[PDB]
Amino acid sequence: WMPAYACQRPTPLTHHNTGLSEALEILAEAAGFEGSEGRLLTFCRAASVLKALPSPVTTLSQLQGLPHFGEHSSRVVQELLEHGVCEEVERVRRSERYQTMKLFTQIFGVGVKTADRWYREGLRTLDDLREQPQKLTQQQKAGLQHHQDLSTPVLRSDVDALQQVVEEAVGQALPGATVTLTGGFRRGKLQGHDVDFLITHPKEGQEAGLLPRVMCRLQDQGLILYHQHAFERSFCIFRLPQPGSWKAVRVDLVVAPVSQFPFALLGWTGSKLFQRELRRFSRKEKGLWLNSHGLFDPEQKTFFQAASEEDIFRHLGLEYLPPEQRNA
DNA sequence: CGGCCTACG
DNA sequence: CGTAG
DNA sequence: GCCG
Ligand SMILES: [Cl-]
Ligand SMILES: [Mg+2]
Ligand SMILES: [Mg+2]
Ligand code: NA
Repeated sequence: WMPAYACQRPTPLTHHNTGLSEALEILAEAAGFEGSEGRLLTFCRAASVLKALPSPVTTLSQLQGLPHFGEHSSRVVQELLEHGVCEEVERVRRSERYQTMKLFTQIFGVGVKTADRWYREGLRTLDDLREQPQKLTQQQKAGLQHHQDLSTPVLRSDVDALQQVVEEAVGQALPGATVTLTGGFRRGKLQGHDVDFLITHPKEGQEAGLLPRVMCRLQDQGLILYHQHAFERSFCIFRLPQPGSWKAVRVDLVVAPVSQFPFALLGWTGSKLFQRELRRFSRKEKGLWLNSHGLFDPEQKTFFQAASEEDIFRHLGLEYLPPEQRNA
């Protein structure tokens, strides 16, 4: 009834089990903060199963046979159905460890390992970190200075204005190059944490060397508040206009050759869980190795040419899912 | 039990 | 180590 | 934590 991998079923952005999925995702996040990637995956997969259901779970019976629901995830759901809250989830939510790890890992330039080290050192607040800038990389300093703006969501209206400025710089860098909106906005989100763009050119090879030329032009326009600088991915903080002022926004820029564009579009459109599940499916069920550059057959030692995302789904034996149904 | 996505900066 | 989805 |  429900297939085991998230890439085998449609997952819409909005659904019928929001509260249940959110609670399981708290436990997934907390498992990640402890370095338990396997538990994180299970709770994420269980949450995503609920997103894919056609109606609300109202009774524990309805979990029977669903993939990724065993004793622990079922107990979480049971407690939410019976009491409206799950004690384990609420204990996580209130915990100093969870709240601090969440706050620190939200900083651009800080991952779980850094956050955990700071936690063990006794640090708890952003102002704790600011008082010890000797412990911070340039990237982390930028992430801390811009943290407040970066915590506020970007609107789709903002996205279109940003895309036109990126297109202007891209067109000067390489006439004929194109800019495609990817990430969560391509999946239909009305808001987001950042904006992701994929850049290519219809003539194979012309995109070589492009990203430095684009970044130099955006920096000369005064739009770049932070970037790391041959390269093909740039993780930036941009200046976005606002009434009478502006705000900082995270923008990711990625270049791919047109031969790789379908794979890069698929990868950068996400969701994160969808892509991990798709790569897992490819390797474990089909014996093929997937990344954002291509799809490799390791027995014939050949790469699959794709001209579209549709081609990639076909080559994996999966029903096509439009981006709006990849919200695993 | 092993496995859990797979890259680039 | 960070980043990405 | 769950699947195979
Ligand atoms: Cl684990
Ligand atoms: Mg994004
Ligand atoms: Mg991004
Ligand atoms: Na971070």
